[PDB]
Amino acid sequence: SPGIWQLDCTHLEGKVILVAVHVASGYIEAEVIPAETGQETAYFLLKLAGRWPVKTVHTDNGSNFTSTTVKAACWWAGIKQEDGIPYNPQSQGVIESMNKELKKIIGQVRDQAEHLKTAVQMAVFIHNHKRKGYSAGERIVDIIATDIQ
Amino acid sequence: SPGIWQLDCTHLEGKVILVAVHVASGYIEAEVIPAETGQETAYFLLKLAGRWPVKTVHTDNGSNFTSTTVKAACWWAGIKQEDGIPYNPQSQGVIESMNKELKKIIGQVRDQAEHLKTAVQMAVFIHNHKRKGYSAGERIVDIIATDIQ
Amino acid sequence: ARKIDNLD
Amino acid sequence: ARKIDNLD
Ligand SMILES: [Cl-]
Ligand SMILES: [Cl-]
Repeated sequence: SPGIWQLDCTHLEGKVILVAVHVASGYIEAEVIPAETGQETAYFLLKLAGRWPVKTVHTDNGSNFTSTTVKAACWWAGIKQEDGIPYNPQSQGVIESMNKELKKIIGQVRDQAEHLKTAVQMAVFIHNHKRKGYSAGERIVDIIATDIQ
Repeated sequence: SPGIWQLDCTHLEGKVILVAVHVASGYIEAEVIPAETGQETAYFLLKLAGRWPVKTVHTDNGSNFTSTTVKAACWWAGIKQEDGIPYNPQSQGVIESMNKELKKIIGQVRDQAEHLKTAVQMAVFIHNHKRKGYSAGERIVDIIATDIQ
Repeated sequence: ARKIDNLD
Repeated sequence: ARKIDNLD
């Protein structure tokens, strides 16, 4: 549980926002890329795994599951790569709702930033700090520290 | 001290590696950019602060301390922007040693990657996972969780 | 540009 | 290219 993450890919302004969700806390990291390719996905996962103890990634679609470049990054960084089949149909709803929430935040900030990448990082910041009272940023640190101890 | 970070900028291959160090743990985040500008610095700090609870950043030089764009990102993200004067002369030697270690790691991986940005992220991963015994990634999570509790 | 990422 | 970031 502390090492499980889910990839998620959503679109805005003709670009692609790639998101990794720490399943047990709801914490996220995200980036803006021109298109989702195996090479962009692989680099994003190398970055994530040098920052958090990533044990498993549920890929966002079959092409990133299949991609030998994505598998090569998961090998390099010690990540178990898995599919993202929603055996719990609850997952489908959680992702869709998260995407709708991020797009709403992005719209509320969009005019403070010239570039979409700035607005997406402002939305990562707001989502991780939001108290729902603990934040997702507090939950992920508590969960992993509990696991280290 | 759980919220205190230090910026650091080093050069390799005609490019700039910008690094944020969590001073109490030694944990790092890093990116490759073509040149250090206040806009690039500001974006990097906005990314960092959406991911960890950044209270204070000691800037790496006077230009990023002065930069109104860097101050605007520190305002947006709720960061106190401070100078990086090594009133403790130990700071100066710790950064130099860190940069030398990162460059050594980058050379040990350099030939597994086409692009420098991949080698830099492999070096972040190796640095943060290295047990010295706990890793910097373990220390930063323990420090902040202890603070939250 | 009167934006956070472009103060001009 | 036989590299982790460029398998070709
Ligand atoms: Cl695409
Ligand atoms: Cl420069």
